[PDB]
Amino acid sequence: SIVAKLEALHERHEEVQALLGDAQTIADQERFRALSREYAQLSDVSRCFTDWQQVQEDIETAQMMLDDPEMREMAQDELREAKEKSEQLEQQLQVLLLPKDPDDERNAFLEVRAGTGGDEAALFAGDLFRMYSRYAEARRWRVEIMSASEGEHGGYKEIIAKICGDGVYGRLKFESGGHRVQRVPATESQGRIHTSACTVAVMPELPDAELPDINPADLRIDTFRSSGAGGQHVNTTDSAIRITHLPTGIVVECQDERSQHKNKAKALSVLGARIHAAEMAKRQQAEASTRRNLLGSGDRSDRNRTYNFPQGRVTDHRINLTLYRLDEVMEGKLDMLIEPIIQEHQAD
Amino acid sequence: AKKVQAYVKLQVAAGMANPSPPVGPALGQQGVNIMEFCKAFNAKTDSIEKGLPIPVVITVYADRSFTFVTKTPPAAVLLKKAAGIKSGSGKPNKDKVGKISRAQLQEIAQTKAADMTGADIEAMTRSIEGTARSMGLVVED
Amino acid sequence: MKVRASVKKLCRNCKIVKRDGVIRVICSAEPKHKQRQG
Amino acid sequence: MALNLQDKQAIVAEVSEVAKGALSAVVADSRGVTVDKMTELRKAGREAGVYMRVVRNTLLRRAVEGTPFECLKDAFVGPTLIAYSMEHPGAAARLFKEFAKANAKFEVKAAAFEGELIPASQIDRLATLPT
RNA sequence: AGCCAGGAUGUUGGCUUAGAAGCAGCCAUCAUUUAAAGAAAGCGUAAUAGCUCACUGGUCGAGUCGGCCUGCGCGGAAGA
Repeated sequence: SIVAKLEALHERHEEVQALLGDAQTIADQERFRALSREYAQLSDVSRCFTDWQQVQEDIETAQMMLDDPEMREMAQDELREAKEKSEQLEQQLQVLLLPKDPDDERNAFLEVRAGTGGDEAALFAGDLFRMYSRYAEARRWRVEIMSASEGEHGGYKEIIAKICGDGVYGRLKFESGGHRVQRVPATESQGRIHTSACTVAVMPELPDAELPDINPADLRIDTFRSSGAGGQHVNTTDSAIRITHLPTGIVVECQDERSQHKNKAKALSVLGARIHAAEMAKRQQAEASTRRNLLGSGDRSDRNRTYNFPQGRVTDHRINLTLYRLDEVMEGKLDMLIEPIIQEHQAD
Repeated sequence: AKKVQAYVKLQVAAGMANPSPPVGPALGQQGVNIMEFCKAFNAKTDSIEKGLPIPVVITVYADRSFTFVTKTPPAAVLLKKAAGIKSGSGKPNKDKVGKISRAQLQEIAQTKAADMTGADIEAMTRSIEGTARSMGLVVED
Repeated sequence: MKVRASVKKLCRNCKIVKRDGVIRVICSAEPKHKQRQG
Repeated sequence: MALNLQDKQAIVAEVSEVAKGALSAVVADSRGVTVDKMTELRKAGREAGVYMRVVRNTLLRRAVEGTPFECLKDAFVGPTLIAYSMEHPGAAARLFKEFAKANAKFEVKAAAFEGELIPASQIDRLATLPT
């Protein structure tokens, strides 16, 4: 848990403090950033671990020390100090679990898609839109339906939705993946628990900085004679333009009309169109290569979250939580699942 | 009294024994060992108080040791426990951070006169009060 | 050496000479401040 | 350098300090260190305070201009660098011997301690002062 | 204009505690000793340290330093 992670951070702090005084390292800036993280973490760690060790010692020694009353009063004072130290350790964990980075402040795109069992997925994906809308209206987030493909017996097959504000992606990072469904559904007559799955993609903003300059100082413009037919004038004059980019290597050849300025206009518009095509193709490949890594095949396999409905259990594969509610979870209030994953993900 | 050979005035608050992250190789750049700044550094720190940044002379000789006469800590680190607020300048005149009066800085000023150079107590007093005013503090005259 | 058309005294040690009609800016401190016609 | 008013005010202030002055001495810090300033003017602040001017303006028409009104025999101090240092409290105080005692204390040349003129004397090491 | 000197103690100053410390960027751009010193114009350091100029002394000892109106010139001004 966090105690096994804090010890490795304290050992890395004690190693970096010894390596800093050895004076054998030329580069020191990354070592100074590591020492800054060490001064942020290991001081509160050495406070909280020593306070918890002294509290556990003063409790376990005075609990069975021949049933004394003065040792019991000393253990009560140590328990008050233990409550103060536990509040200080919770404040230190809340300070260490803070999203300082400005990439966490960005908006997001949620893509809830159906997996196994279409009818079940539709019921489930519509309820997950309901689940994150309930979650989103609690903190006052804006929910806009960008695209929603309907199912058969209700729900939706694919939902792509923008959520805007201040800090959507940094709070909803850990939701890309699969979701189990164990339910007794409304579409099933028999009444046997079934397994259904749904896949959720979480995408960041990535704001469009499009249309770089054409850079006529970087354009190589070759004005040479044209091939073909038509007149004496074509032979005398060039009437053909080839423009090549230096940083991308895009070549556009125009031999269309008589005047070169109509040809100049086409030989710049095709450059702009091919720049826009080659940049939007790379952007759509960068979207797809991340979506195929976040969204799996869609099967019933374990992908980080398992939800149990007839037993009353919510068990995730990372940070094995055992919350037996399923009623304060179905109507917003997803703090207890999301927060400790952040707390022991920012420990690394 | 020889000239400038190897001495500088830099170390963090003296309550931290052997500060390896903050200063580190800057005290161990010469032939003086790191262990010289943990064992002999607290021979004067324990006399008065621990945790205050106090400069000391680092004139390095070739005889493996160094002589030192401890100086006075500045008013910048002194106006954290005797001023109330732990913050300082950055917005000096755009807003008022805190205020001390003349009767406190004037009383503290002659205690720091062992290292300061002044012909009168009032001159060093108004020097320290101007240095305190430079952090945006408004003296109550 | 710099062969510009407009010359100014860059550092404090620049000196205006009129060698062979060609106005030059010599510098005894830095060799980079020495330059051609002005 | 400033015009006639500032230099004249400085020379008149020097004459007004000589008119309420006492025994003085000489010093020639051709290679002077501020640590030595932090011994002599620290001594000056130790005595009473700020009043003592160590003003080194021994040009042949600046400090010699104030010589025919006070202490004409100091017109021979007109040559090479001499810094005056007067005394407002005390007839023949102990500041005269301190330049000669600090002459061995990192103050290699100190104007050969030729001194100044209470009995109109010459170069003398004089310990006979009222203590 | 040249020449023998100075050109300080806290300023490791609070700052986003990784450091910006007279000199990346913030603002404050204090005050003493004072012949004089801007809490700094430049060089150089991860930051220091260090090197100059600002300015002030002394030898020296007669005129010197910087802007403006114009006339004639200089360069930019390289073809078959």
